[PDB]
Amino acid sequence: VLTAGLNSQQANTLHAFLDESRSAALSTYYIRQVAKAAAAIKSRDDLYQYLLIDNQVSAAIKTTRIAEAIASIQLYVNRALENVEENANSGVISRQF
Amino acid sequence: NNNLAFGAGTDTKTSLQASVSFADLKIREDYPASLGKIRRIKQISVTLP
Amino acid sequence: ANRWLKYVWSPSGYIVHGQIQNYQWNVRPLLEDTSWNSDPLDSVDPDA
Amino acid sequence: SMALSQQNMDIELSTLSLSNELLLESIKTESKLENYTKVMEMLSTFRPSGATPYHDAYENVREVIQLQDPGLEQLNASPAIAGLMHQASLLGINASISPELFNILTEEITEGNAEELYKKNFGNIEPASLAMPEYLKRYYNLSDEELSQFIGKASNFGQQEYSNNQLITPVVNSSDGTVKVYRITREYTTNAYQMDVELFPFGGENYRLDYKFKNFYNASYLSIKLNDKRELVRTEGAPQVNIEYSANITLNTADISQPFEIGLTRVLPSGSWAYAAAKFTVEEYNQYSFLLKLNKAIRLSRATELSPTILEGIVRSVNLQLDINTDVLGKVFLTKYYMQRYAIHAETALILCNAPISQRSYDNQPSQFDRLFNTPLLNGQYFSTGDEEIDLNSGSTGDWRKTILKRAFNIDDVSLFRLLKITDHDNKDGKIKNNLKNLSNLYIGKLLADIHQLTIDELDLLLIAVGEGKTNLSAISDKQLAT
Amino acid sequence: EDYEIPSSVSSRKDYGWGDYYLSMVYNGDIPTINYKAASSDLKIYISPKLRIIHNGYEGQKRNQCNLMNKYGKLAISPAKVQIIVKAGGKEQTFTADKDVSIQPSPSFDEMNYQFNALEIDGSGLNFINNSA
Amino acid sequence: HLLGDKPYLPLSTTWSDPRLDRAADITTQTLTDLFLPQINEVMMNYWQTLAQRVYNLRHNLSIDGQPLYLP
Repeated sequence: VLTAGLNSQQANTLHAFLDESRSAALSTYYIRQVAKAAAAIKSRDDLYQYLLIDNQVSAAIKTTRIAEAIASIQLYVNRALENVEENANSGVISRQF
Repeated sequence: NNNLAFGAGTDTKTSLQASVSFADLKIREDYPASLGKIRRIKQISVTLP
Repeated sequence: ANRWLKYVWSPSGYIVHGQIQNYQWNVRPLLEDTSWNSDPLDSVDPDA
Repeated sequence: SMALSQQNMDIELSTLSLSNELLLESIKTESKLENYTKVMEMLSTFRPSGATPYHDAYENVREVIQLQDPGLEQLNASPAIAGLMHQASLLGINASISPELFNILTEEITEGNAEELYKKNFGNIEPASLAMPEYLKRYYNLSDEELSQFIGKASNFGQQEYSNNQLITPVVNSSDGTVKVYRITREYTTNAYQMDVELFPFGGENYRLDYKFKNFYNASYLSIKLNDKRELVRTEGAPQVNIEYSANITLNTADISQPFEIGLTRVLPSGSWAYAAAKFTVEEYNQYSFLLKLNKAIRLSRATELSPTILEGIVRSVNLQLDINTDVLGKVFLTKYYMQRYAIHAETALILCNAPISQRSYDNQPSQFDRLFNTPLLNGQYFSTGDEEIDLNSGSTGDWRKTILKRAFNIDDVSLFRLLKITDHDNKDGKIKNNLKNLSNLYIGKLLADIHQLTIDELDLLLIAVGEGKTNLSAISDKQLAT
Repeated sequence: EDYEIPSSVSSRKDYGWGDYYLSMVYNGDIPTINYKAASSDLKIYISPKLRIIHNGYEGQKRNQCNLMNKYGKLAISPAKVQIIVKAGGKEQTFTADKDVSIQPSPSFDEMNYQFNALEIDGSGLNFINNSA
Repeated sequence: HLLGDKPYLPLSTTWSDPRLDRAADITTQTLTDLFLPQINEVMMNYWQTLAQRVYNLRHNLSIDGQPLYLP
């Protein structure tokens, strides 16, 4: 009810605030309660590296669902190629792509 | 380093000196740090109304 | 540049004769002696 | 499963919101919840085990109502509605305290439940790791520098607590950065009734050895000794009754890991002596490493944006030390209200909560008392010790301390006298009673004059106009003062 | 040589109860598995959780535990808490007092010895039709 | 990742104000070492540097902190 009374110019600052606060909260929960042990996530920085998405960005950054699907994959690939990831498949890495 | 005084030379005792510390002008603070750290004087001109 | 640094140090380790090694430092004197000297060398050359 | 539709390409979304969708789905999936609404209302809202029990609806309300510039003054502007809510609701909005955090803060810490509450507020985290700064900065998302402010979680930093014949306090390793909790036990063995003793750590093996007399003996000197052999404290002359004395001594693990006694020998001019002693032991205990009190200090500080350097004074000055409850929060919320409502210092806001101006100095800063009365050290100092009953009437005189009082309240003698009447309308006499209570109340009448455009004479004209005439600050409750 | 080794295992092949049936090893897990392969070498890292429960044998023995556990406090010697690993033809033994950084508080409901990483020599691992 | 956590480096506030003849404590053929080291900002700057670079990516700024509006 209260949210409903805002101008879009204000709703936008509301969202920026809520989105940044919420993510910190959800991120922390994830790390402590639902993250898997095998992925040794200790902080939000690792959470980024695992889920391939940055949860510490400001709300000012805009994107698209596809732009995030690309990028999140590119990160995955880059870490595979740089041997950050432990065991990428030998027959896949050699592919021309 | 921000004062007025007469000189203490041998031919400057009757000269009037004024001084200013660059550190107290706070020039650096006029622009954000992110623009660069090396901030050096190019030229100085003097106006004496 | 990466490859050449690995001749001195590889955080991921090295393989020798197919064996997985237990060290990162490939320069014997850097691998050995993992403590700081308590007494610095009294010199002017940082290389000494 | 993402569709390659046009709408996933040409619609700009914020980042974070996409991340929140991902985490909410992962979170909803775990624990099998029906919707994101459950993830938020149940799981995130009531999960104290982690950095925070995040309440989304609370923040949704709080942020928008704060976007509404009045800061809830618009509700106060309309008493018929403001009066439908406990003042706490309004205060609980101006401070970032969600209902779950409120309940956490308001529950009192019961030592018999130190483990029981630990398991409520923390998951299965052994204190062994929880207690380390490496873990703490992570658990709480604090700067490692802030962890140094969160030090001394004891009843005091100076004269600490004692109960059931012991002391429970943290001791800091100054170069390691770690802190461990120790229990110092004190049993009486000799004539403690003539003279007492207390031992407080201040670093590892570093102790403040305090003593006190109940009965005067004409000692030529006093010698306090470890196991009656190693001198710890040397005091010359006959020591006095009801005077607290102290010294910094060293007691190593060889001296403190086993039970030991500290002798208190009052050596007379004759070869005889009178003595008192207590048996002490100092041990490190996992049994006390719960620091639930810290969990609160951290959460409260971030909800209030009151760094420990201001906050400890706020909570310790208004209630029993080593705990937090509803009453404490009341003062915290009220302090913030005034700080938020007027362009004033947080200490000013505390005083307006019917708090005294403290004589204690700390953290490389002057005591509150000194800030008001000795900063203007007019060739001597004012002490509020009941002695300097300076004549403060209009046509009155005194030494520089009178001048200090004039200066302290920035008013002349006529107004200074009136200000005494403002505090106490029965104090029509020619004096200051010279204690913190009335000085603090003089300061309050002045503060009411600083927060509103009033002169001292006007403070009374208004009270009369309102019907608050002849209010004694010397007898005003904090509730009445806020009112 | 691509090696497909799961990154986590939580299933059992076998299990059992203690001598007096007043306890058993709790159905625990190997929450993390990592590895490095090389021509003619292999290292597998097992980072197990050994959970002990004072769960007695079903029947009067479980009931004795229920009382043993509810009416007192824990005993278990961490030096003898251990994991035995056999890769093909080679064996290694690890203990909780060496390979666990924090020992669990004594209790009877559950103790969990969380191991850091056991380094396993996989060069002795014998494959049949590429299965080992 | 390579740097790991920034270390905590507490500063000492203790000094004995020793006399010079005593201060001249030497080696041959309550700290043992009367004087203390400084922080080594060159190394500390690696965290400060990365922190800013990351900050900028997170806040949509360019390499020097300037705003940018990329498509």
